[PDB]
Amino acid sequence: ASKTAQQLKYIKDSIKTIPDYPKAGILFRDVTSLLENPKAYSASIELLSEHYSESGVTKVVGTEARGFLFGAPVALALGVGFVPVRKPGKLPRETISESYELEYGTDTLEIHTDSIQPGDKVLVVDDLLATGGTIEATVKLIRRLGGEVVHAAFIINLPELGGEARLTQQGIHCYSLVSFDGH
Amino acid sequence: ASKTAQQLKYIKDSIKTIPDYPKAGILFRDVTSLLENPKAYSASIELLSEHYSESGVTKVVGTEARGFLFGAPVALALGVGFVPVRKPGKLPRETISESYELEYGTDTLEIHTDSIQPGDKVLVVDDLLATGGTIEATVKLIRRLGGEVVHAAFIINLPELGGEARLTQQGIHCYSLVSFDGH
Ligand SMILES: Nc1ncnc2[nH]cnc12
Ligand SMILES: Nc1ncnc2[nH]cnc12
Ligand SMILES: [Cl-]
Ligand SMILES: [Cl-]
Ligand code: NA
Ligand code: NA
Repeated sequence: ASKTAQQLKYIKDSIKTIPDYPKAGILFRDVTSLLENPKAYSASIELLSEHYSESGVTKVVGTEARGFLFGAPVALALGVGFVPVRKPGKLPRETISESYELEYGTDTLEIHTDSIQPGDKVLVVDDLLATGGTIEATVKLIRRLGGEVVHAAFIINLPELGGEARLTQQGIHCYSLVSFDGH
Repeated sequence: ASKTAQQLKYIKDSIKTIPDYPKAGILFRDVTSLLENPKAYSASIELLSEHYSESGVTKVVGTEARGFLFGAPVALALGVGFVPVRKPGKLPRETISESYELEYGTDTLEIHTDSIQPGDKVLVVDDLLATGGTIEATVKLIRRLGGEVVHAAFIINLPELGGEARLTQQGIHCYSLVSFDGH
């Protein structure tokens, strides 16, 4: 139908699936094929930017590193500043930190304290919503700095992994371009 | 005067300097302040993409992570695929690897074998040119797969660290928007 419905279809199709990776039974959805498809990649940025055009967002936050690939072009499209959330020890200015759980341990994300401030309306962008661990931690970073965050946006959602449910149940309206079944 | 010369000034002024980081005597050029200035960030992409508009580039490569922030918007501008180079174990499809020296040991970078083919013309994009080590590695990955690479682009050049000369001997023409003295 619309330019949006054709684009959403082309996007989903451009994302290749890798069977039995990283373990038997998992159908991996590989966003790197979308990155090397210029029509799919430009489309994705376009749709994300358009969806938030009237939202009054003042900053975009993306986590290292695939969050950078989608968050930063949306920031550039919206004409707002981009704020990276990073693995620990990479950011040079004063930071705060939050932990999150991995399958096999815990790790931390940091943000520059000078980069968010009261007033800010912040969109979080990432590639893929799975368990939502890193977004939960990002949300905390932002709120400690007085930022408002009620939107997170993704290229791919895996609803069966529960990220959406748990972010929703925490004030965050998730928007995702495409969604897949499975873990 | 030209749109170009005024933007360069602006971009150079948007980049914060942090004294004695990461240790005494170093003046750190923090590109994160440029990411959060939408005029500067947008101008930086515009200048990089305009410079290669007639280069016939078919692929843009950027190394994780700060790399992504400049290569991927350049890829999007040029309408060509973005190919990431990553630390080991992140990329899901078949890869090759190149090891390079750090101050306190060695690390490696990987690329998807499927993402570069003989006859591709590859532009490498990074934030800051210091010693040139990761770029030389990145170049070797691209050339092992048949790719042509004769251009590398940067926001910041630190000429005192020898990166540009090193790359010039590897047959790479370096373009950098701004330059800073110091190590
Ligand atoms: N199926 C899947 N594809 C890509 N990333 C994932 N992370 C968790 N499950 C995944
Ligand atoms: N002065 C400096 N600023 C930023 N990155 C660097 N890498 C090496 N020297 C640097
Ligand atoms: Cl990542
Ligand atoms: Cl980095
Ligand atoms: Na602040
Ligand atoms: Na190949």
